[PDB]
Amino acid sequence: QLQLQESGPGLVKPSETLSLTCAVSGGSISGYYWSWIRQPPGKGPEWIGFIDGNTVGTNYNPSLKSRVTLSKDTSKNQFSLKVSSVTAADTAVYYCARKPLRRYFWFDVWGPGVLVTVSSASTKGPSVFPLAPSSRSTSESTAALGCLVKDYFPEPVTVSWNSGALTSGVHTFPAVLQSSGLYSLSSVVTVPSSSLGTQTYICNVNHKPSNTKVDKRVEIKTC
Amino acid sequence: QSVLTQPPSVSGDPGQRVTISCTGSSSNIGAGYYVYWYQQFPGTAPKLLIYQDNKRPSGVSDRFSGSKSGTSASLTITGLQPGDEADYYCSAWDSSLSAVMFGRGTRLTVLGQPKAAPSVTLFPPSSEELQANKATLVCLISDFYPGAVEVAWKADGSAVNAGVETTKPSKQSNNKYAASSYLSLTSDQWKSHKSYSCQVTHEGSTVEKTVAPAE
Repeated sequence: QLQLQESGPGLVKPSETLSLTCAVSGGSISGYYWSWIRQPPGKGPEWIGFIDGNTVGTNYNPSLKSRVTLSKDTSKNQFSLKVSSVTAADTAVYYCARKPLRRYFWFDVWGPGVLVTVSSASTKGPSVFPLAPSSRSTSESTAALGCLVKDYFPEPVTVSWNSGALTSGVHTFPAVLQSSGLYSLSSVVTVPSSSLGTQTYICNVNHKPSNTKVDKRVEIKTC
Repeated sequence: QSVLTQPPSVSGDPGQRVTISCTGSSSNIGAGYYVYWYQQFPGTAPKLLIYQDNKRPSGVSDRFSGSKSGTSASLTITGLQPGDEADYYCSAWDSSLSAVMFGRGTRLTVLGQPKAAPSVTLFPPSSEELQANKATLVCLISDFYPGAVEVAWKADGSAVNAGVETTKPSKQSNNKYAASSYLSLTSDQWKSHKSYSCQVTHEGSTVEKTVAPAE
């Protein structure tokens, strides 16, 4: 029932210091080794290092030894990674993982993984526009409600519907890279056509790098 | 020495046996450090499949087996299902570097996936994005197996050159592909023309959707 929750900025300017924190719930830091792994989008995993949960012992990747630092706060039951002199080669999805205390190196519990982007551009919150229900494309008496997420500089944007209550029929498409460097995506959801007027639909957009949280209701524009 | 080499991709028929190799050296697994096999789906953390070269955790199907010989390990999958399409990595300890190393990855693919025609949904702009001068046509394309797909936009009759941004096709959970094309337009451009069309071409077949600025 171990739960790892990752916190930290999504955007880091070059030559700055990236700082990530893995908070552990349902278990203590002691009794295990705690590791940081990173995966550049399109590549495989790379081991950054781990820290002992009981003692002060830490081990790092030799290729990253001079820039990375792992620490732990036992009072808050969490650990942390910091990477100095960050460049574009450090853009990746960062996971925290658990490893048994023994001298074996298998990772069985992983965190969600926070995307970290190293760019000189500024963060831009998303503009969210509802997409009125269209039934020409959908089949068997159902419509498709949409939400368009336009012009947000970092990549991770999460979209849910009805505060996570509506899950079936939801499809969030991969984002597009505008010529201005900003990202845009669309989240569509197929709903029963005979339920448009009686059921309210709200798309929840969360863009954590800009700390922006919008909730746009998709009301029927035409009929 | 001190590297884990994997094939970039392996292919096999459904229901048959396939093997993924992991080539080490004398420092990592000629050392006898265990080979570990992780499975990862798009947009998910790596899931641990094999440890100690043949051991499966609780909750891993018996169709995944591991073997180790000399400086080479192998992950064998029998009775290939479409759900086995993922990325497979091998990891091992290295005493020369004193570090955990991963392989660059193997992309597994089954060969028995039939062709699928794409479904297309065209959303016109709303007054919200119109008055904010963020008006854009949204063309969502989904559920087509052959990843290759070509997108064009038409202004009444005529190809639109500028304002179009088309994503690369991406695998969804059902192993089919999805993509989207956004056409950016100003309010004058939207109100001036009579209709805009998104045309999606896939394996010699065409699906065209059209919208009007009516009111």
